[PDB]
Amino acid sequence: SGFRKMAFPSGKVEGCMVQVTCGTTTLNGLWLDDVVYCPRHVICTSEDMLNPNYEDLLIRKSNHNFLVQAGNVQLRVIGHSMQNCVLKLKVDTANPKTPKYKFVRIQPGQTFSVLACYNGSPSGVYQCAMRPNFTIKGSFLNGSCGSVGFNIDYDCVSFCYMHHMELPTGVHAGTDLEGNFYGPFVDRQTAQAAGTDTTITVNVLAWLYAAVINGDRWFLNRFTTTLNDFNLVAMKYNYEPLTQDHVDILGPLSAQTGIAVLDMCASLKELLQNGMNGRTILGSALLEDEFTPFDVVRQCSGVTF
Amino acid sequence: SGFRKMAFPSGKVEGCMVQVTCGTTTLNGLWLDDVVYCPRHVIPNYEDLLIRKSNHNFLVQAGNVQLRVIGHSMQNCVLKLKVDTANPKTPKYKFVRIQPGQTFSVLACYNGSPSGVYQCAMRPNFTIKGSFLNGSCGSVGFNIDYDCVSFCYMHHMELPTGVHAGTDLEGNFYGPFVDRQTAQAAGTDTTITVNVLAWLYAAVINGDRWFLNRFTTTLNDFNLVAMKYNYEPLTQDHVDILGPLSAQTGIAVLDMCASLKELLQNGMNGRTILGSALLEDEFTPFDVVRQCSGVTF
Ligand SMILES: CCNS(=O)(=O)N1Cc2ccc(Cl)cc2[C@H](C(=O)Nc2cncc3ccccc23)C1
Ligand SMILES: CCNS(=O)(=O)N1Cc2ccc(Cl)cc2[C@H](C(=O)Nc2cncc3ccccc23)C1
Ligand SMILES: [Cl-]
Repeated sequence: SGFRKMAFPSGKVEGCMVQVTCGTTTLNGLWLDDVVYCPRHVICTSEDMLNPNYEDLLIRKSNHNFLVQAGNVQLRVIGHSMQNCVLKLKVDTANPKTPKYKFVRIQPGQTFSVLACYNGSPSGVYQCAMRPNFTIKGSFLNGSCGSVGFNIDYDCVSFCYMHHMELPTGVHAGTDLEGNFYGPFVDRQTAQAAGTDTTITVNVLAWLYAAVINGDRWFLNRFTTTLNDFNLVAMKYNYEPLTQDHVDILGPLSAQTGIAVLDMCASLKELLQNGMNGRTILGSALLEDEFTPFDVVRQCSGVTF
Repeated sequence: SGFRKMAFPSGKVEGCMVQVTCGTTTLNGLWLDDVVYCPRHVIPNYEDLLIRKSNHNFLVQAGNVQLRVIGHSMQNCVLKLKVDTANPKTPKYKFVRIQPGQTFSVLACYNGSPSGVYQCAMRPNFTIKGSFLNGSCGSVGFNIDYDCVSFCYMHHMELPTGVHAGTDLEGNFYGPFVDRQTAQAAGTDTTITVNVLAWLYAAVINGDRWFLNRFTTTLNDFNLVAMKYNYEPLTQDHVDILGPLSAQTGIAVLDMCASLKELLQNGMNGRTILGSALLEDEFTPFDVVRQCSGVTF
């Protein structure tokens, strides 16, 4: 019993965190095998950030301009290349702590653990989701750039996010591990604002199934809905459209609890209309959208209370 | 910017988790040096049950390696299994007993394999609102100060309300609980007042200031109001501990208490604080200072 925002154990990622320094800038890098991956903005000054020409800034650098520190050991850089918005620093030592890993690009609504780091040293781990507007609501201070997001399903680490910047609203933007940004963002100090965000509907539904599994049904009703009518109501509360893929994905939770997806959709419609009336659902007074259907199946029991 | 329920990096603890099997029961153990610590319920008259066991009855698995048990002893509600191999991954550590209101990270494990990490607090009723399934017994709670892991909790059981009970690493339970199948229940819980105030300061640091007001209160008047809303009494020690956050934001502790009093009597009126519609009490003053400063390990 219980339901917590749970992150993956971070040990496999901690053994990959390094500090990368280029001139006056210091940030974090991910050391996998003989390569250190870090945001390419490490080669920039604050002035450069308005309109940086990364190819022009990088051509002026040599291997020995990049200082890489792994714990108390200085790693020697023997090569460098840029791939999209990430810099790849070839080092002379392979990381002996390199786990089994993959680079995966996630979609909005997907969750992942973040190991927040400063000076190549991990400070904390938290769970979060890629918002529909492609930003993440993280907890990051100056020096956190290069911190990574990941999932560890079956001993293999899937790296999905590298932190690059904070937007004016306090939310965060970054790239996959191939350097492609999530969202219409650029690693440039320009007028960039997060788009209007929406609630991840399939995740709220997963979390309502988690409350049913843990023994709570106060929010259910005798009604059902069509998918179209549900979406017409959902859009009015800034909820993402629910697709047939989402309905298919919620199939296992529907069979475990005995509650049809469109019947849970009817209950969600009623919660949006009425609020919670002093009640909570899994210790929350708001509808929670940072647990995927997969996270609910992973954390919750296979036996409904 | 941002404010998340953040746990300590769990790597130093992951390298200590093992699987302990005794007969039909399988649970988790903590392998430090040549000793494996686990709940004694893995084997009730515990001395009578233990005397009938030999070292070879305890099967200990560390990854894919079987550890050999060469001795066993009981300390309160914790079983200590002497093994023939010292853990090469043993970190610098201490066993510490925490107080209600203090927070810690939990590395939830099943079959000696870590599955998740979350942050939680020791409630005033000595229970923890954790997330544990069958097989999680022996999962541990900890904090990190510099490079030293301070182990403060070992999971033993789930109470009828779905909350959890356990011991420090010396086997002493937190709360009036016993390790056995009998009628047990969590007492009426209260809100950790000093933690709610710390979270209000974290909100002000993050730009959420709508709840601030021109008013102040006495400590006595605040405690009379707080006792009515099932909030723990605020002591002068709590006021002293909130000193740094008060100087950083310019809001006196009793000035923030007047904000808390108004939130308790009138509610949030459709508003949120750090994305929450409830007053959050699982961040200590030290957790707020650490998350809004970037302390590393
Ligand atoms: C308010 C952030 N603007 S800044 O400090 O002037 N700035 C400009 C900038 C522009 C573009 C790119 Cl790719 C990076 C960056 C860096 C940047 O976003 N870093 C930071 C990242 N995450 C959290 C932070 C939390 C406080 C401060 C910096 C943080 C540095
Ligand atoms: C609901 C508890 N009843 S039980 O399963 O028969 N039971 C009785 C018991 C009595 C005394 C002690 Cl010290 C331990 C325990 C164990 C116990 O609390 N384990 C469990 C721990 N955490 C989460 C669980 C989530 C579902 C089930 C068990 C869980 C086992
Ligand atoms: Cl995905």
